[PDB]
Amino acid sequence: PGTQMTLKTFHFAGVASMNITLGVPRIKEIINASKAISTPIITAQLDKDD
Amino acid sequence: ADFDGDEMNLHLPQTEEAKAEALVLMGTKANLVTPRNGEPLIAAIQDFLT
Amino acid sequence: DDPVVQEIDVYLAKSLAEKLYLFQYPVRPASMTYDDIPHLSAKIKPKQQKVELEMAIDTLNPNYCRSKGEQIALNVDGACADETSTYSSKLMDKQTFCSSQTTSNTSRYAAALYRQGELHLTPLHGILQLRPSFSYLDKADAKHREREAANEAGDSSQDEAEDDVKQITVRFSRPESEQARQRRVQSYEFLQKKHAEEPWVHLHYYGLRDSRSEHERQYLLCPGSSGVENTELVKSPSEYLMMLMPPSQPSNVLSMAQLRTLPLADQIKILMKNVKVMPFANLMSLLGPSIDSVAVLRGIQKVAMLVQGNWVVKSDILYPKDSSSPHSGVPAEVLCRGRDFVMWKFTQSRWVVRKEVATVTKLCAEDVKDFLEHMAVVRINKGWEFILPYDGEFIKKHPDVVQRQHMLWTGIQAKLEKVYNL
Amino acid sequence: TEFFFHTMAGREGLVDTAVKTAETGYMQRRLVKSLEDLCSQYDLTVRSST
Amino acid sequence: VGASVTSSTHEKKSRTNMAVKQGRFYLRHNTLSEDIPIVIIFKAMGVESDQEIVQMIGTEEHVMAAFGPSLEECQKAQIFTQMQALKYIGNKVRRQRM
Amino acid sequence: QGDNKVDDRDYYGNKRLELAGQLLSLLFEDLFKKFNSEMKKIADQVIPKQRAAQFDVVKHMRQDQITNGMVNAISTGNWSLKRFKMDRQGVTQVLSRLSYISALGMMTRISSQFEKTRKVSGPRSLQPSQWGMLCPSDTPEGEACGLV
RNA sequence: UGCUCGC
DNA sequence: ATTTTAGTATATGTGCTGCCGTTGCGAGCACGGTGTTTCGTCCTTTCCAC
DNA sequence: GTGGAAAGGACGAAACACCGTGCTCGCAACGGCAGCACATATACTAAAAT
Ligand SMILES: Nc1nc2c(ncn2[C@@H]2O[C@H](COP(=O)(O)OP(=O)(O)OP(=O)(O)O)[C@@H](O)[C@H]2O)c(=O)[nH]1
Ligand SMILES: Nc1ncnc2c1ncn2[C@@H]1O[C@H](COP(=O)(O)OP(=O)(O)OP(=O)(O)O)C[C@H]1O
Ligand SMILES: [Mg+2]
Repeated sequence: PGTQMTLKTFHFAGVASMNITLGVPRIKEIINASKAISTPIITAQLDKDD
Repeated sequence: ADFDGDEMNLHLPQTEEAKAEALVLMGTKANLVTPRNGEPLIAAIQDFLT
Repeated sequence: DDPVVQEIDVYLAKSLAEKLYLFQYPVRPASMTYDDIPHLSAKIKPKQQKVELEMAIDTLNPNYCRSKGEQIALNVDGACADETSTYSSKLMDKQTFCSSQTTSNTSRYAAALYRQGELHLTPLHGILQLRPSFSYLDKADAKHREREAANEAGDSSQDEAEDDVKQITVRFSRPESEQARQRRVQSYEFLQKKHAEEPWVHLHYYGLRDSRSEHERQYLLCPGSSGVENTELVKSPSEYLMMLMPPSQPSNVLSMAQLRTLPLADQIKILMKNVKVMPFANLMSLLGPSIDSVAVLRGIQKVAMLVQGNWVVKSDILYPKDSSSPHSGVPAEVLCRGRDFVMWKFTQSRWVVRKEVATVTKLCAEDVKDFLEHMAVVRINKGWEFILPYDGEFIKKHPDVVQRQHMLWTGIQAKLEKVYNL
Repeated sequence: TEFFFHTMAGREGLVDTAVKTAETGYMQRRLVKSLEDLCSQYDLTVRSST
Repeated sequence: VGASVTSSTHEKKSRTNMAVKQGRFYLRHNTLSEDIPIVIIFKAMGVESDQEIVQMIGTEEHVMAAFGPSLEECQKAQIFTQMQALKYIGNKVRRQRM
Repeated sequence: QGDNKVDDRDYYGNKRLELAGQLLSLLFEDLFKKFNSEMKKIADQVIPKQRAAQFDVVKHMRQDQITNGMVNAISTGNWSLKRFKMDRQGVTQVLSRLSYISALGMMTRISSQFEKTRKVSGPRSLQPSQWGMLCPSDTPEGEACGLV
């Protein structure tokens, strides 16, 4: 799938911002298990989400 | 492959055990599906679907 | 947009041509001036202009730190030496401004004094930029070095008489290589020493508030009448443009301007070689109306022939004696004979058959095609037609030339009937 | 202008694929060199070479 | 965001760079042991007044605000004349192997 | 340092094209300087100690130096100029005689300074500056895509 | 060793 | 004798100059191979005299 | 047409080290995980004043 992956763009995951590394660079950063990665994302849930 | 000048290799085993292992494990009829997700790769193609 | 108002006259003055200098302070705004600052002296050199102003600054003003003044004065000079002191008192009292030369030549710069209805211009002998020089710190560092040497010598209270007799260390005046000699000449120390070789000249300062300023200010003007026709400054715009912009020093290689720079005969020859088909009026328009028609006619009669009122370049002009056919390699004489036969067929009839010419001249298809394309176009169901229409005006205007070309074509026809057995 | 923009897009795709080939080749080499030791034993437990 | 200039004549080609690694501009060249502040080089090249240097850099408020740290670092040292700056530069000069 | 108006290297307005003329000029200058240095060395070695028979350069002007230098630099294609410290390779290439179009297109080729060994993907893009100057579509498909 | 190619 | 300051002592924590990688397989071709700088032995060829 | 002696040109050959002289450049191709130097911060401990 790495060869099958096209390394596309514009995939902001619905927020139209916050450029995140996805694709072969993302898989490489995951498999390398580096302590510091590029563009770290943390999803936090709220007690009062409304 | 796309039949636009691709060169492919063809090897001949020199052992009965190797020949049997190739025919059994790497048989075309026994590898109709990829181990990635089980989807069949050997199927109809252009001029066969149409 | 006419010059409605302000027709100001411009006068020139040579009284202060060699005595006018421009001093600009890049670090001092125009608001604050040095009119109230009492100056003390000005060092200057006639050659290699570099003026150093030495002025005095007040001390009792609240904008001066007397403690730091005493400190810097003790640093730059000695305790009570006063033999060569940058300051007379124990405080920083004198300030040095050093000049840097902007450009070597200042002939294109001029000072303009404006009076009611007139503007007087005066050339500038030199322009220098005055900046506050930091030279007392260098002497302070030198004095600190000599004080360090004194402290080194004073390590012991009583110093024995040193037997440091100067052994004769006279070095060889080695013959210096030309590269090393050029390096020494181009060195900064050599240039600075050469500049220092010129003796200094001391000058007093006269401020703007002094009466001498207003006295000598009148020298920028010149005695002369209001309206005087200048003897010089009378060159035409073309001459001025030539002055301020001095010069550095296929067969269609030569351009139109390079053509017009050539004699008329060469112009006609090159034009007939390039176009090979053109009327007389077009040639007169291209060469120019300033050229007489008789000269152009005599020139074209030597390199062209008359076909149906038009002019076609001669065969030998296109094909020199040493040339050959680029397609078949046949000698140029056969090409000239074939082209003469084609032109004769065109003079006899406006329509020419390619197959007949190929059969008579015994030439290949490509040579006949090249001969026809130079003077004909393909008309369907009619063969080859002459590219230009019948020009009867030139024929009516010059009957003698028509008769000359007719007898020349008669001779050419006789030669062609003798050769090709027509 | 449209042809020039289309050629720009095509060259961008070409260079993207050119980089992707080598990047995924190196990634595949690393992944296979790391994962080639594992094997499924007869006791239904996946064990390494050691 | 730094700058680089590859000055190439018929004889020598030298690429000199300028960096802002610590809010101040340092000039880096292959002939210098350590990059030196740009204000020291300004003082070494004839112009010694800091006001003239600031005027040459620019008169915009943000320009002065950005160039302030360089002036402060220059004033931290005792480099105020051309001779001192030239000596400081020469201290950062290494001989081309004897 | 404020608005990110960073200049781009791929802008061809800042690019320069060296033909065979400038390269041959630099090579001939280097070879002539080497020949002059060799002649000066031969003079320094021969004149002061040989004999009353006066030394002349004509007996030592080797004619194979410049010829061999030019031949090797043109054939092998590697240019090593110590006076300029330029070490280039692949300057000359064998003319392809596959067809007339092949040679005609190879005659107007242009190589990049990047000298492809890695995936730069920064000059390989088709910049709008190539309008009217370079062909946008003509490029070798493969590892040399965008740099030739 | 270099380089042009073939996917 | 006890609380405050000086030192030292190691550990830790942020750099900055090192070493290591950079798809695959295929097919052609051109060039150059370590040499060269000066010393000497050998062989040959041709300045005048016969 | 000939010859005894002379020079010089070419091909082995040995001392030294790929560059005539001793100089001399640019550029990093881009990350990225080890690090080792420094540096230096802080606290622990013990000597000194009250
Ligand atoms: N310049 C150059 N170097 C070459 C050439 N062939 C080989 N090399 C060098 O030799 C190395 C590879 O050697 P091979 O090609 O295996 O030599 P080979 O083909 O075994 O040699 P043979 O046994 O004579 O066929 C490379 O690192 C090159 O630097 C050539 O034709 N030119
Ligand atoms: N560098 C390479 N590495 C691996 N495989 C390659 C390489 N170059 C070519 N190939 C082979 O050629 C194939 C590439 O073809 P592909 O890119 O899918 O079509 P294409 O060349 O874009 O054709 P179109 O331009 O779409 O008509 C796939 C691969 O097996
Ligand atoms: Mg294919």
